[PDB]
Amino acid sequence: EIVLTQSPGILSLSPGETATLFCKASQGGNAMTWYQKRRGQVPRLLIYDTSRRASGVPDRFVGSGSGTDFFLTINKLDREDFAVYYCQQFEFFGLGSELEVH
Amino acid sequence: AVGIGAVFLGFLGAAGSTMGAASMTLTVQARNLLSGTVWGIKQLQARVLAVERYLRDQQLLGIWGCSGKLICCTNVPWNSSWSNRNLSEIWDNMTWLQWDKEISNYTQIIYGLLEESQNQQEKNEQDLLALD
Amino acid sequence: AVGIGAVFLGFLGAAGSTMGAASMTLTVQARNLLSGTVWGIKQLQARVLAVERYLRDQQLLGIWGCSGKLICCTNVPWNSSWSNRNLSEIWDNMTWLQWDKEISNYTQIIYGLLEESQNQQEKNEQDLLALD
Amino acid sequence: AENLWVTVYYGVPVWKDAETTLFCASDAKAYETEKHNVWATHACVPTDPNPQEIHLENVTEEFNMWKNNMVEQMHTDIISLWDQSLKPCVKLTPLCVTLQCTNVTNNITDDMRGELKNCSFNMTTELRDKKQKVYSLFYRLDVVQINSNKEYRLINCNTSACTQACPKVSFEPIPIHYCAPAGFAILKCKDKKFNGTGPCPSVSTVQCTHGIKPVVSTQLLLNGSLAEEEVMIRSENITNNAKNILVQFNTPVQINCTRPNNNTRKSIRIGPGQAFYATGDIIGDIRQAHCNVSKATWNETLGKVVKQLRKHFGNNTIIRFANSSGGDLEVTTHSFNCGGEFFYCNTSGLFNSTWISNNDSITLPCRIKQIINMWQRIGQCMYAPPIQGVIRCVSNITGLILTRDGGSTNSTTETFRPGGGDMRDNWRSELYKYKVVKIEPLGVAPTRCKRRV
Amino acid sequence: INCTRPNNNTRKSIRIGPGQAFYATGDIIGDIRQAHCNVSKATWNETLGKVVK
Amino acid sequence: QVQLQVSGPGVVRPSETLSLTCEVSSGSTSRDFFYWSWVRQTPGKGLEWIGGMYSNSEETNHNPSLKSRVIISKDTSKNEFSLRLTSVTAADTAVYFCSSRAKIYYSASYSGGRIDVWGPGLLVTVS
Amino acid sequence: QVQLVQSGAVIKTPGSSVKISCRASGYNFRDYSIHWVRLIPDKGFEWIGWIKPLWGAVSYARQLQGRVSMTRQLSQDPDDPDWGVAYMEFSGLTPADTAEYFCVRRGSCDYCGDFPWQYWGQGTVVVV
Amino acid sequence: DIQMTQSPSSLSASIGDRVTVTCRASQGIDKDLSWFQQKPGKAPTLLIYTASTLQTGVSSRFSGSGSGTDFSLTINNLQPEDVATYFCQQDFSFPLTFGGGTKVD
Ligand SMILES: *[C@@H]1O[C@H](CO)[C@@H](O[C@@H]2O[C@H](CO)[C@@H](O[C@@H]3O[C@H](CO[C@H]4O[C@H](CO)[C@@H](O)[C@H](O)[C@@H]4O)[C@@H](O)[C@H](O[C@H]4O[C@H](CO)[C@@H](O)[C@H](O)[C@@H]4O)[C@@H]3O)[C@H](O)[C@H]2NC(C)=O)[C@H](O)[C@H]1NC(C)=O
Ligand SMILES: *[C@@H]1O[C@H](CO)[C@@H](O[C@@H]2O[C@H](CO)[C@@H](O[C@@H]3O[C@H](CO)[C@@H](O)[C@H](O[C@H]4O[C@H](CO)[C@@H](O)[C@H](O)[C@@H]4O)[C@@H]3O)[C@H](O)[C@H]2NC(C)=O)[C@H](O)[C@H]1NC(C)=O
Ligand SMILES: *[C@@H]1O[C@H](CO)[C@@H](O[C@@H]2O[C@H](CO)[C@@H](O[C@@H]3O[C@H](CO)[C@@H](O)[C@H](O[C@H]4O[C@H](CO)[C@@H](O)[C@H](O)[C@@H]4O)[C@@H]3O)[C@H](O)[C@H]2NC(C)=O)[C@H](O)[C@H]1NC(C)=O
Ligand SMILES: *[C@@H]1O[C@H](CO)[C@@H](O[C@@H]2O[C@H](CO)[C@@H](O[C@@H]3O[C@H](CO)[C@@H](O)[C@H](O[C@H]4O[C@H](CO)[C@@H](O)[C@H](O)[C@@H]4O)[C@@H]3O)[C@H](O)[C@H]2NC(C)=O)[C@H](O)[C@H]1NC(C)=O
Ligand SMILES: *[C@@H]1O[C@H](CO)[C@@H](O[C@@H]2O[C@H](CO)[C@@H](O[C@@H]3O[C@H](CO)[C@@H](O)[C@H](O)[C@@H]3O)[C@H](O)[C@H]2NC(C)=O)[C@H](O)[C@H]1NC(C)=O
Ligand SMILES: *[C@@H]1O[C@H](CO)[C@@H](O[C@@H]2O[C@H](CO)[C@@H](O)[C@H](O)[C@H]2NC(C)=O)[C@H](O)[C@H]1NC(C)=O
Ligand SMILES: *[C@@H]1O[C@H](CO)[C@@H](O[C@@H]2O[C@H](CO)[C@@H](O)[C@H](O)[C@H]2NC(C)=O)[C@H](O)[C@H]1NC(C)=O
Ligand SMILES: *[C@@H]1O[C@H](CO)[C@@H](O[C@@H]2O[C@H](CO)[C@@H](O)[C@H](O)[C@H]2NC(C)=O)[C@H](O)[C@H]1NC(C)=O
Ligand SMILES: *[C@@H]1O[C@H](CO)[C@@H](O[C@@H]2O[C@H](CO)[C@@H](O)[C@H](O)[C@H]2NC(C)=O)[C@H](O)[C@H]1NC(C)=O
Ligand SMILES: *[C@@H]1O[C@H](CO)[C@@H](O[C@@H]2O[C@H](CO)[C@@H](O)[C@H](O)[C@H]2NC(C)=O)[C@H](O)[C@H]1NC(C)=O
Ligand SMILES: *[C@@H]1O[C@H](CO)[C@@H](O[C@@H]2O[C@H](CO)[C@@H](O)[C@H](O)[C@H]2NC(C)=O)[C@H](O)[C@H]1NC(C)=O
Ligand SMILES: *[C@@H]1O[C@H](CO)[C@@H](O[C@@H]2O[C@H](CO)[C@@H](O)[C@H](O)[C@H]2NC(C)=O)[C@H](O)[C@H]1NC(C)=O
Ligand SMILES: *[C@@H]1O[C@H](CO)[C@@H](O)[C@H](O)[C@H]1NC(C)=O
Ligand SMILES: *[C@@H]1O[C@H](CO)[C@@H](O)[C@H](O)[C@H]1NC(C)=O
Ligand SMILES: *[C@@H]1O[C@H](CO)[C@@H](O)[C@H](O)[C@H]1NC(C)=O
Repeated sequence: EIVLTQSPGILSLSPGETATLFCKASQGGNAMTWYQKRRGQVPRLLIYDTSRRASGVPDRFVGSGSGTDFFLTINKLDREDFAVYYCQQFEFFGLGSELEVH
Repeated sequence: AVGIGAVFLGFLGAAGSTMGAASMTLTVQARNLLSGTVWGIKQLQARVLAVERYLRDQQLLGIWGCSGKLICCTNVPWNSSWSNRNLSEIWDNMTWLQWDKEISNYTQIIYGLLEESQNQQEKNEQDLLALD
Repeated sequence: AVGIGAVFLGFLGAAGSTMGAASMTLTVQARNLLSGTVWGIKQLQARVLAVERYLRDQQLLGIWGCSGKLICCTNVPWNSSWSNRNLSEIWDNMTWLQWDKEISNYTQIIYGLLEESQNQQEKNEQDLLALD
Repeated sequence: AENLWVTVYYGVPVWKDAETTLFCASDAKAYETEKHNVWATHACVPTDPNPQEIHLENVTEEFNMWKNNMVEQMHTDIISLWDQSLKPCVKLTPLCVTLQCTNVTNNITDDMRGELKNCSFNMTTELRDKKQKVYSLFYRLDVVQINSNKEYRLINCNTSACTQACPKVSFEPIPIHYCAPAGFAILKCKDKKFNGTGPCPSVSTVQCTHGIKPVVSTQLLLNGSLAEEEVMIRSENITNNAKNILVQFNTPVQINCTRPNNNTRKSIRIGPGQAFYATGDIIGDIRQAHCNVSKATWNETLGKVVKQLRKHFGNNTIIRFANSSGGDLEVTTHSFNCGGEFFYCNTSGLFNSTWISNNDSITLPCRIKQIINMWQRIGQCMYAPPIQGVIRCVSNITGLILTRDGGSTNSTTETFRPGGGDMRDNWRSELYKYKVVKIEPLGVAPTRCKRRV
Repeated sequence: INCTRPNNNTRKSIRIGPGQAFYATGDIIGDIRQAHCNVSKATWNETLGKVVK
Repeated sequence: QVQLQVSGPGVVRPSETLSLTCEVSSGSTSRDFFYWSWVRQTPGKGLEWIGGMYSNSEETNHNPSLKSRVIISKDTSKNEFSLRLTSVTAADTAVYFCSSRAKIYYSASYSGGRIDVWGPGLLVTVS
Repeated sequence: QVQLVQSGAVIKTPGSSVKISCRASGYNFRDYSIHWVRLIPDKGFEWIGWIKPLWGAVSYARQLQGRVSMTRQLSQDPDDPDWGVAYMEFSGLTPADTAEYFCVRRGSCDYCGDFPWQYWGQGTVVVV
Repeated sequence: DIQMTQSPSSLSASIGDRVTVTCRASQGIDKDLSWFQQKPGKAPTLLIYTASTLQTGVSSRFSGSGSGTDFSLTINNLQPEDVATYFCQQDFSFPLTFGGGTKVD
C-alpha cells in the first residue's frame, strides 16, 4: 500500500500572505491530487496530475513536485481559502492540513 | 525591431487594382485555390469538383509552353485586331474584370494559337535533336 | 548469371539510415505514395483524402523552383542561425526523424523564403526577356 | 564554401503520428463460401496474397496501446456492421404477447428449478382473420411472470422490439485485415519483451495487419495471438486498480464446450414471408450445457502467471484467485458464442486458488440465453434462433482480463478477480503491436550547391 | 416581444408498444388561460412612424 | 480629409489638456492590426515620438520622456486616434504627426516589407 | 451541468443495513465510472469501491468485502438516456461507521484519470 | 532610450552628386533603421526600411549601407525633388528615437 504524510499540519497565517503545503509519498512515480474542503461543505478538486488546475480554479494555486515530494503553493491568500487541504494518491488519503487565520 | 505591425494580405485582394499590382500577389491566390448521411456526399461532390477544376486547369496549362510555372511567355504574337490597346493603358489603368469583359470573344482562338505554337515547337525541338 | 538472388528493397526502407542512403531510394517511396453501403463512402473519403494530400504537395512544390523534379536547388542561402551544424555531421551521421525534430520551428520561414526567391526569379526572368 | 544553400527533397521517408480511417479487407477465401453467410463476405475488398512486411534498421519509435487510435475505430466499425446485418431480418412485433407457460415435461425436483418453460400462445397466421395456437420452449432467463393462473411475458416487452437474427447468416469469426490507405503506413513492433508502452527497438512497416479473429468474450479471451516465449502481463498503470490487466500467455489452453440437449427447430408463420424459429422437442435427456478444461494445464498456467505477476509486486507476495464480485450476467460470468449460440459459463471453478512465496478435467456449467442485449443499447435487442443437434466447439483460452482488488489497510496479499467490462479490452490484445503513421514527404536540408541561372 | 402560455401542463406517457412512447397532455395545473403575446405600445407606434416615413 | 490627418484645437491653454484626433482607418482584413502613433516635430529638437497604441488592444505604449502624462485612445468606428496630453506647457508647442505603423507582407510566412508612412501634421502652440 | 443527487441523512441501529441511492444526471451515464467514498471524523477519507454502470462491474476495498454491495439501474428509453441510478447497500453496521458518504465521478478531460473525482454529491450522514 | 545622431544638419551639392548621410547609434540597433524624406511644411514620407531595403515607390537613387550602430544613406544623381530634410528612425527598442535632420540645398 501507499502511505501519504502531510508535514505542516495546522498552518496559521494572515490573509493576503502566501503559503506552501508539502506532502510526502511512500512510493514514487505517479501523480498527486490536491483537494480543498471548507468547514462543513462539499469538497472540491484543486489540482489533478500535480500541475493542472481544475475547473473554477484561479491561477494562484500552483502545484509542483516530483518523486515523493509534492508542494501546493497558494499566493495572495483570501479568507475563503482558509480551509482543509487533502493530498490523494489513487485510493489513499492524507489526514488533511488545516489553514487558519493568524 | 520591437513594435512591428502587419497587414495580412489575404486571398483575393487585388481585384480592383491594376494588372501590375495583382501580378505580385497572384501566387497566394493560386495557392488558396485548392484546399478548402447525405451531406458527406454533397461535400465530397463539391471537393472532387474543386479538384476536377484544378486538374483541368493544370492540364490546360501543361499542353502549352509551361508545365507548372505561373508566368509564361510564348512565341505567338499578339494580334492587334483583338483589342488594339497599347502597353501602358492596359498595364497601369485597366482592371482585371474589365480586361476579361474586353476580350471574352477571342479566348478560344488564343488557346488554339498557343497549342499550335507549342506543338510546332515540340516538333522543332524533336528535329533539332534528330541530327545529334 | 544463373543463381541470381534479390533483396526486394521495398517501400519505406531507409528510415534509420543516413540522409545520403535514403537519397537514392526516395524515388520509390515517392512512387508508392499515391495508389493504395457506407463502407464505400469511407474508402472513397480516404482515397480522395490521399489525392488531396498528393495534390497539395504537388502544388506546394510547383510554386517553388521545381515543377516535377525530386531534387531541387534554389537561390536562398541556408541561414546558419537555424541549425548551425556543418555538412558532414548532417550528411553522414544524422537520421531523418532526428532532422525533422531538429528544425521543426523554422519550416514555414523556409517555405516563405523559397516562395519569395522563386517569385523574384520569375520577375527577373520576365524582365530578362523584356529587352528581347 | 562555408555558405550553404537550401535544397528541397521530395519523397523523404519521414512520418508523424496520426489518426486516420483504415479500411477493412477480408480474405477472398471467405468469398468462396458466398451468399451472405457472415458479415463482410460481400462488403470487403479481397486481401493481398503477399502481405509484405519490411524489417527496418537502426530505428526506434515510442508506442502506446492505451492512448492508441484505431481500436476505437475497430469498435465502432464492428458495432455499426453488426447493426447493419439486422435490417433485412424480421422484427418480432407480433411476438410480445400473452404466454401461457407450464413446466417442461421432466422429473421435477422441488429443490432445484427446471431451466425450460413450455409456453403456448395466440399467434397471427399468414391470414389476418385467422389466428392459431402454437407452442414453444424457452429458458427462465428470457421470460418473466406478470401479475392461480400462470401467464408470462418476454423480458424485452417494455424496452424494444427484438429483431430476430437471420438464420441464414452465421456468427463465426473470419480474419479481417485493416489496411491503411495511400500516404499512410502501419508499423508493427517485433520486440519480444515489449510491454506495449514506450520505445520499441525493432519495428517493421506493413501494408495490412495480420489476422484478427473478432471474438465476443468477456473473460478468458478466445482464439487470440499467443505470446512468444513467456507470459506477459500488460497494464496502463499497475498501481491503478481501476485499470484492467491483460494477461497473454505462451501456450494455449484447450477448452471444450457443448450443449448436449438435442433440439428441434420448428417454424411458425408470423405473416407473409415472416418465419419465427422456435424450439420444438428436446430429443433425449435434459442436461446442463457445460465446458471442460484440463486440470493440470490450468494449474501450470496459473503457476506461470503467478511467476510473472511476482515481478510487479515483489517476491514475498501471496497471490490468490477469487471469482467475480457481482454485476450483470455477462461481466461476472464469461460469455461467448459457440457457432450462433450464446453461452454464459461460470468461472468459479477456475479462479479459486492461493499461491505462497516459497488426467482430470475441470468442468464448469453454463446458462444459455436466446435474447441478448449486446453492447447494452437502449432500444436494440436480438433474438437468436435455435440450432439443430448437439453443439460442441473447441477453442483455445489465450489470455485473461484481471482486476486487482482495492487493497488498503496493510494488505499483505493481493487478490485478482476476472472481469470483462468494456469490449475494447479484447481488441487491445490484438492491435497492441500496430500503430498508424502519416507519411509526409518533402524534407529540406542544406548542401553546397546553388542553382545556376 | 414577449410571448407565453400561462397554463401549467402535465406530460403523460402512454405505452403504445415495445419501445413506443406517446406523450400527451395530463392535467392543467391551475387556471385555464389563453396564451398570448405583448409588444410595447410606444415603440410599436414609433416604428410604424419610421416605416411610414 | 486625407489618411492620418490630425485635427483638433491648435491652441492649448497653459497646464490644460491638449486633445487631438486623427483620421485613421481599418485594414484590408479584420485580421490586420495597426499601431497608431503620435510624433511631434519641434523647432528646437528633432522629431520626437509622443506615444501610440495597437489597434488590436487597448494598452498604450508611449515615450517616458513625457513621464506618463498622455492618454492615448482610439475609436476605430469613428476614425479617431486621440492624444490627451495633460499638464501641457510651452515646451509641447510642436507640429504633431499621427503615423500608421504596420508591415506589408505578402504571404503567410515572411515579412516582405514594412510601411510606416505619416500624415500631414497640425501645429499646436501652447501659450 | 453534472448533477449528483443523494438521499437524505438517515439514522440506523447496529446490525442493520443502509441503502443509499445516487442519481446522476446531465451526461451519458453509461460511459463514466461511479466511486463511493466516506468521511469519518478523526479518520479522514477512506475509499469504498467503484462500479462501472455499463455492465455493473464492481470493485470493493479489501477491508470492507462481505459487507458492501453495489448495483445500478439504467435508463431504458430513447428520450432520457442521460440520467441513471447507482446504489450502495452497506451491511454489518457498527457504531464506528457513523460517517458522511459521497458518490463521485471523475473529470472528463483527456489527462484526467479515474481517481481525480471532479463531481461530488452533497453527502449523506449515517449515524448508528 | 537609444540616442540617434544624424549628420550633417545640412549638406550642399550640385545637380548630380552622390551624397552620403551618416546616422550613428549609441547601442546595438543592428538593422532597425529607417530613412525618411520630409518636405518643409509637409509630412515625412518613407524612403528606406530595415536600413538596406529599397521601399517600393521611391527611385533606386536612395540606397543604404551600414550595420550595427553606423549607417549611411547614399543619394546617387541628386535631384531637385531631393530638397528635403532626412531623418533616420530607430525602432529597435522603446522609445522611438529619430534623427537630427539633414537638409539638402
Ligand atoms: C475459435 O477458433 C476455432 C477454430 O476455427 C473455432 O472452431 C470452429 O468453430 C466453427 C463455428 O462454431 C465450427 O464450424 C461449424 O462446425 C460444425 C461441425 O462440422 C464440422 O465438421 C464437419 C465434418 O468434418 C465439417 O464438414 C464442417 O465444416 C465442420 O468442420 C458444422 O456443422 C457447422 O456447419 C454448419 O454451419 C455452417 C455455417 O455456415 C453451414 O455452412 C453448414 O452448412 C452447417 O449448417 C460449422 O461449420 C468449426 O467446426 C470449429 N472448428 C473446429 C476444429 O472445431 C471456434 O469456434 C472459435 N471460437 C469461437 C468462440 O468461435
Ligand atoms: C500511470 O502510469 C502512466 C504511465 O506513465 C502515467 O501516464 C503518463 O502521465 C504523464 C502525466 O503524469 C503524461 O504526461 C507527461 O509527463 C511527463 C513528465 O512530466 C512529461 O514528459 C510531460 O509533461 C510535461 O508537460 C506538462 C504540461 O505541459 C507539465 O505540466 C509537466 O510538468 C511536464 O513538463 C508529458 O505530458 C504522460 O504522457 C503519460 N504517459 C503515458 C504513456 O500515458 C499516468 O500518469 C500514471 N497515473 C498516475 C495517476 O500517475
Ligand atoms: C425423480 O426426482 C425425484 C426427486 O423429486 C427422485 O426422488 C428421490 O429419490 C431418492 C432415491 O431414489 C430418494 O431418496 C434419497 O436418497 C439419497 C441417496 O441415499 C439419500 O441421501 C436421501 O436422504 C436425504 O433426504 C431424506 C429426505 O428425503 C432425509 O431424510 C435424509 O436425512 C437425507 O437428507 C434420500 O433418502 C429421495 O427421497 C427422493 N426425493 C423425494 C423428494 O422424495 C426420483 O428418484 C427421480 N426419479 C428418477 C427416475 O430419476
Ligand atoms: C458457480 O459455481 C459455484 C460452485 O462451483 C456455485 O456455488 C454454489 O452455489 C450454491 C447455491 O448458489 C451454494 O449453496 C448451497 O445450496 C444448497 C441448496 O440447498 C444448500 O443446501 C447448501 O448447503 C449445504 O452445504 C453447507 C456447507 O457445506 C451445509 O452446511 C448444509 O447443511 C448443506 O449441506 C449450500 O448452501 C453452494 O455452497 C455453492 N458452492 C460453493 C462451493 O460455494 C455458484 O452458485 C455458481 N455461480 C452462480 C452465479 O450460480
Ligand atoms: C463467487 O463465489 C461465492 C462462493 O460460493 C458465491 O457465493 C454464493 O452465491 C450464491 C448465489 O449465487 C449463494 O446462494 C444462496 O442460496 C440461497 C438459497 O435460497 C439464497 O437464499 C441466497 O440468496 C443465495 O442465492 C451462496 O450462499 C453463496 N455462497 C457464499 C459462500 O457466499 C458467489 O455467487 C460467486 N460469484 C459469482 C459471480 O459466481
Ligand atoms: C409443450 O406443451 C404442449 C402443449 O401445448 C405439448 O404438446 C402436446 O403434447 C401431448 C403429449 O404428447 C400431446 O398429446 C398433444 O397432442 C400435444 N399438443 C400439441 C398441440 O402439440 C408439448 O409436448 C410440450 N412440449 C414439451 C417439450 O414438454
Ligand atoms: C411448476 O413450476 C412451478 C413454478 O412456477 C413450481 O412451483 C414451485 O416450484 C419451486 C421450485 O420448482 C418449489 O420449491 C415450490 O414448492 C413450488 N410451489 C409449490 C406450491 O409446489 C411447481 O412445483 C412446478 N410443478 C408443478 C407440477 O406445478
Ligand atoms: C389463444 O386464444 C384463445 C381465444 O381467445 C384464448 O382462449 C380464451 O381464454 C380466455 C381466458 O382463459 C377465456 O375466457 C376464453 O373463453 C377463451 N376462448 C377460447 C375460444 O378458448 C387462449 O387463452 C389463447 N391462448 C392459448 C395459449 O390458447
Ligand atoms: C513498460 O516498460 C517501460 C520501459 O520500456 C516502462 O517505462 C519506464 O518505467 C520505469 C520504471 O520501471 C520509469 O522509471 C521510466 O520513466 C519509464 N519510462 C517510460 C518512457 O515510461 C514501464 O513502466 C513499463 N510498464 C509496465 C506496466 O510494466
Ligand atoms: C437429434 O435428433 C435427431 C432426430 O430429430 C436425430 O436424427 C436422426 O438420426 C437417426 C440416426 O442417427 C436417423 O435414423 C433418423 O432418421 C434421424 N432423424 C432425423 C429427423 O433427422 C439426430 O441424430 C439426433 N442427434 C444426435 C447427436 O443423436
Ligand atoms: C477436449 O476435446 C478434445 C477433442 O476435440 C479432446 O482431445 C481428445 O482426447 C482424447 C483423450 O481424452 C484422445 O483420445 C483424442 O485423440 C483427442 N482428440 C483430439 C481431436 O484432440 C480433449 O481431451 C478434450 N479435453 C477435455 C479436458 O475434455
Ligand atoms: C417583456 O419582458 C421583459 C423581461 O424579459 C420585460 O422587461 C422587464 O421590464 C420590467 C418593467 O416592466 C423591469 O422592471 C425589468 O427589469 C425588465 N427585465 C428585463 C429582463 O428586461 C419587458 O417589460 C416586457 N415587455 C412587455 C411589453 O411586457
Ligand atoms: C525476486 O527474486 C528474483 C530471483 O528469481 C530476483 O531476480 C528479483 O530481483 C527479486 N525481486 C525482488 C523485488 O526482490
Ligand atoms: C474452491 O476450491 C475448494 C477446494 O479445492 C472447493 O472445495 C470449492 O468448492 C471451490 N470453490 C467453489 C466456489 O467451487
Ligand atoms: C420492464 O419490466 C421489468 C419487469 O418488471 C422491469 O424490471 C423493468 O424495469 C421494466 N423496464 C422499464 C423500462 O420499464
